[PDB]
Amino acid sequence: VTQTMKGLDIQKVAGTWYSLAMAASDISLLDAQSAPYRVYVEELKPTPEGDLEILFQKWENGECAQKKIIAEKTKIPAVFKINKVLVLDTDYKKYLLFCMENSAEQSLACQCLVRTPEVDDEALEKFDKALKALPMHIRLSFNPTQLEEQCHI
Amino acid sequence: VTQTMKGLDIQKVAGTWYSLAMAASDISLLDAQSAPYRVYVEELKPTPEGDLEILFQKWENGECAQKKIIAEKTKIPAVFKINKVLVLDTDYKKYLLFCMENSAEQSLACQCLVRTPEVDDEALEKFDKALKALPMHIRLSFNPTQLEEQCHI
Ligand SMILES: CCCCOc1ccc(OCCCN2CCOCC2)cc1
Ligand SMILES: CCCCOc1ccc(OCCCN2CCOCC2)cc1
Repeated sequence: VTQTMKGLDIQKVAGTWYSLAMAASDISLLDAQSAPYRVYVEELKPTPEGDLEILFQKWENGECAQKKIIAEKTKIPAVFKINKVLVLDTDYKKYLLFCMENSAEQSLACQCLVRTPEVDDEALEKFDKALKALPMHIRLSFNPTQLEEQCHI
Repeated sequence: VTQTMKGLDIQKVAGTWYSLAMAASDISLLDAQSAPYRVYVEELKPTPEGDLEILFQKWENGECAQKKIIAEKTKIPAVFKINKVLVLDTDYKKYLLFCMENSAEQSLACQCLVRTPEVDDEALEKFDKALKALPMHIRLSFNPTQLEEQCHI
């Protein structure tokens, strides 16, 4: 992935997000409710020291679990460590595009986050333009009804 | 779906095809190996009377089953009945885009078929342009290795 947000202000991504669309390099990363990168973002809580705490949902044992993780800051403002989290682009008000990647061929998953339970075509376009550069083999998108549901059921 | 192939010559789609990409209106139509519209085209055998016999693979009971169905012709050369099959576009030599649709909100699945076990970017573009008009919520694509495998494993 060689798109990062120039001049990311991590404090300003704080609060409510909706995982509107997801994509991944391998179908097995997103295909089942329990697929490893099938993670539904709920809220981003950046620390004063500039780390990013993430609240998300995960279908684990036939159940929508609430989960909590801290992404540790790096020397690059748009890159955090868990396995790396890269912030591609955000207007802070509406949408945020991010990817997660490991080290191996690498696993890669990217989401289009939006602030509201609405299909934002403009954001989905930017998400698709960003993905053109990337070797994705599965893409998912969610309707407004599903965005208001635990684990988007 | 309001894109059909003008002047389709069904005889000329005869032979070997590869399901390179699939998309559907609902994630549950494609998400699992056993999802109902997760069908891998192998060969099209059009009848003299102008019907279309389809050989495909389907993961059913933990197994890649070989399956056989006849799509019956209609008054529209680009539309067959099984549940309707619509042929969107084909250059006969390289690619064929088709959709399958039921009657209800309708289930809708579309594929980009190619003649060879190769990622055809030009065909994938035409597939994506055709899908822009359609309410798809899952997209899959397969690599050359998977195209040579039963049920694309
Ligand atoms: C600003 C970008 C937001 C990043 O959001 C996330 C980044 C990584 C995530 O990783 C989830 C970790 C995968 N496992 C899921 C099952 O529980 C253990 C962790 C989740 C959200
Ligand atoms: C030229 C267009 C090719 C159309 O190819 C197909 C059209 C419909 C298909 O329908 C599959 C029927 C769904 N079930 C799968 C499990 O066995 C029963 C049938 C398969 C290929």
